Amino acid sequence: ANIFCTFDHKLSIADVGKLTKLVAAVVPIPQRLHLIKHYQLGLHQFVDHTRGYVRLRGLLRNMTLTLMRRVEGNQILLHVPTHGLLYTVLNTGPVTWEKGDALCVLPPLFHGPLARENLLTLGQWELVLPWIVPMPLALEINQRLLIMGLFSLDRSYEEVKAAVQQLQTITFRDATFTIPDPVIDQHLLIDMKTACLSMSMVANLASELTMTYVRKLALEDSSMLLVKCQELLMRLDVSPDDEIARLSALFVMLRQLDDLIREQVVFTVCDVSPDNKSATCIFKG
Amino acid sequence: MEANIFCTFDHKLSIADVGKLTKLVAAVVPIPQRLHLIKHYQLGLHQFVDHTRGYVRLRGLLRNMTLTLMRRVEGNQILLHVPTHGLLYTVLNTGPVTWEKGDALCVLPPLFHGPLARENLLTLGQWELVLPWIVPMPLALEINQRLLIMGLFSLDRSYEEVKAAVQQLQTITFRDATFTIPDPVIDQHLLIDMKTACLSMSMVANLASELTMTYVRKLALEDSSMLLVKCQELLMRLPARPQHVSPDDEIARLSALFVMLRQLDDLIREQVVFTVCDVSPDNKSATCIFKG
Amino acid sequence: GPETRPGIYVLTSSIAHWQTLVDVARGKFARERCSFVNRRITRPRQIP
Amino acid sequence: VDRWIRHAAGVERPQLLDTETISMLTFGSMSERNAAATVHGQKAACELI
Amino acid sequence: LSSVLEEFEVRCVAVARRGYTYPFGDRGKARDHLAVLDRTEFDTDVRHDAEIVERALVSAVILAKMSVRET
Amino acid sequence: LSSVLEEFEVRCVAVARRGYTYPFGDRGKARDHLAVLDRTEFDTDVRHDAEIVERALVSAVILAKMSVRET
Amino acid sequence: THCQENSETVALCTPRIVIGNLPDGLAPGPFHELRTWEIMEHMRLRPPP
Repeated sequence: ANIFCTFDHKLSIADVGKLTKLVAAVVPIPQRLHLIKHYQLGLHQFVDHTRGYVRLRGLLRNMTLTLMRRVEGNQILLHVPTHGLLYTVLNTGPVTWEKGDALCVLPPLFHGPLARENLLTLGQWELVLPWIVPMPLALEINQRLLIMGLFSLDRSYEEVKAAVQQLQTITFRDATFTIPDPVIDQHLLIDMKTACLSMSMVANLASELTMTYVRKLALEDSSMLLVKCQELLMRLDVSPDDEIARLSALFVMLRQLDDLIREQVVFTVCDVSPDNKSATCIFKG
Repeated sequence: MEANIFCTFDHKLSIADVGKLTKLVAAVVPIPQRLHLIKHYQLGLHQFVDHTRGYVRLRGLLRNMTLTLMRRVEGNQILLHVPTHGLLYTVLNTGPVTWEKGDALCVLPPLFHGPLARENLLTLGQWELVLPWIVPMPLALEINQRLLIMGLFSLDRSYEEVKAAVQQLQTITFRDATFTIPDPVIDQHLLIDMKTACLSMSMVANLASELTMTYVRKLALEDSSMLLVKCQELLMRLPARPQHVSPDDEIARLSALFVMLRQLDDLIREQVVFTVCDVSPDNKSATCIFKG
Repeated sequence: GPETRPGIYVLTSSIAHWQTLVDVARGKFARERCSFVNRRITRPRQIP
Repeated sequence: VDRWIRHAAGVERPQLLDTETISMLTFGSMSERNAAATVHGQKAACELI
Repeated sequence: LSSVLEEFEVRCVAVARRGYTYPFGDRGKARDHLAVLDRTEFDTDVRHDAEIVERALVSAVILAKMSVRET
Repeated sequence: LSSVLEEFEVRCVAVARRGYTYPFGDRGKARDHLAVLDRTEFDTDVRHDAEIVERALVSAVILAKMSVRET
Repeated sequence: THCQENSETVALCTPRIVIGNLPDGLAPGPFHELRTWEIMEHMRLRPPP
């Protein structure tokens, strides 16, 4: 089993000399196929000048990852890893690695070239390789971005602008990052506008409805660990069809946000090549 | 561990009795024991048959059963194969639901479609072969949302009020297909799920940031949209907003809340088993990366 | 106590379903599930 | 009155058991604690009006 | 007792909502009295009023000493 | 300073809560004056109070023009 | 329309009320007389002698 690509565009030797440096890469493929166009390669087919982040990962979640192997005349010899076997995956480069790190895929967010970014353009077309990042950096950058979708609604406060100035600088082993602002041109992204409502809606409905369901379980007794919780539910203080539809309006907002939460690992770091030019990893997913 | 399972029959096969099983080749078959030579009495979900007529209890007892793909009808034996983690094998459709490329699949207990094809496809002196459905993930979890909203809805209502929402709740619709769902109503397992559910709803209500819970009201005057008009009706019961708080606290106030967002949604969540790739044109067979 | 002293539990079990393994964990760690509420009753600062 | 019944019968509830222990009852599980010394072997009885 | 007690639960709610805001040396000296502070009700008989308001004196009055660390 | 310092912030909060309710042609320029409208507070210093007030006058007076849409 | 307050060119929206609000070239008057003949026909009514 090997997956092939074809370049209908002519390949200048200067571009294939950068392409040979990609002995391996975590190239997404939307649909597994015996043969596929280069237009299907990368996240560039999903590129949007509007939605930005979140939609890039909600479409990336279904992508079939595949490593690069070898290159021939106007064609790529991609090879799909088997689960559990070791593979010499290339890094996307933002973060230096050390032994034992977890890894997971994230949408690209360039801040100039990354440590491993030889640009390759074939007439308007461009290849945006997905991030391979340690898991704690992914959960933290997701928290910073959802927090950016909260505070961006009211930019004007100097304490808030200093707040965004403080949270913008994530750090790691000799890292010096600066978080991109999703909310370009003042107006909120539609993805930030939806992801924030996905949590804030439950933040209101759970606060209003939590009493009625703990109520019937309060008179019942067992370990009675639940009965005490309502005393702190009271600290921050009637229709039938409204009670019906409202719960259906609850989980529909809760559920798509779970993709923003859970993030299955795809690789794990072991031995590290010098200057982090490559790293062996155990494929997963 | 074992790479394969075998079985033994009592009542003898005929032409149709072996042909219906050859029709089921390369299809999901749960087992509960994983012995090298399981008896047919232990085969299938029929061993969990319940005169009380439950459903969620069949699902929780189904949660621990091992899945094993069918293959090769040598005759007078099932010859099951044990799936390997991380690879792929072809899988026939069983549940009356259309499939699409790349969707997640999960195991769910069967329920009658309505017209009821009632094709047992196998029977003996009483024993039958009830194969659990393989269904797309959003359909697999939305029925859990129906059973859970059915549990919270049951409290403190008249029987006409108890069944008023049920006319919409038990008649789920998906991809033109429609399904009526018999329900346990109260089977303890729904209640213990309700206890961790409301316990999650309490902390999700309580871990929310003072600005995060207010964010809809901060957006309410900011914008005007019909989804926000639908947003607006739920929150209100019958304009000012505040802003404070140091920036650092949000990295904590949000972080632990993510665990509750899992713990609340975990009960409607189900473990994935299949990921379709090469859909068959005839809408029958479907190879799937990853297994149980 | 004010100074947490976390426990460590290696354990073997025939269970292979995480959705049920958390359920059997629900009623066994009743003091611990009570403890997660027991920090909110005293110290809103520092997230449990 | 139910507490007076459990007391007069001598069979006090073990804190209604664990909730998961109740969850295993639908599949069937032992409820009796094993007796200590048992020189006489397995016991059995039944009752009818 | 109508108009008088109607504001009694209101002031008791004010003692509670103000009371959660203030940290103490430990909640174990307060959590029981704080629980009785919000579990207060009013039995239908007037004779049970002696059991009502006096329990609030067992609770909220000590909380004022806990604000001052009185012995 | 009693009633003057007291009711000034109350009317200022009333102009704010009434002010967010009305949509404008852009949230850009208005949001800064809406921020200064809430951030104002009475410092203990006496001579700074005019800057506490006149800076709020830079806000709501422009908002009064935005109530009529002027220049 | 772009109604002009002082130093302004503010947008304005005035909903149509009558069906005859539509400009000619969208609802020309011969079309109104023709629809009026349809009303005199379908509604069963005649002028007095």
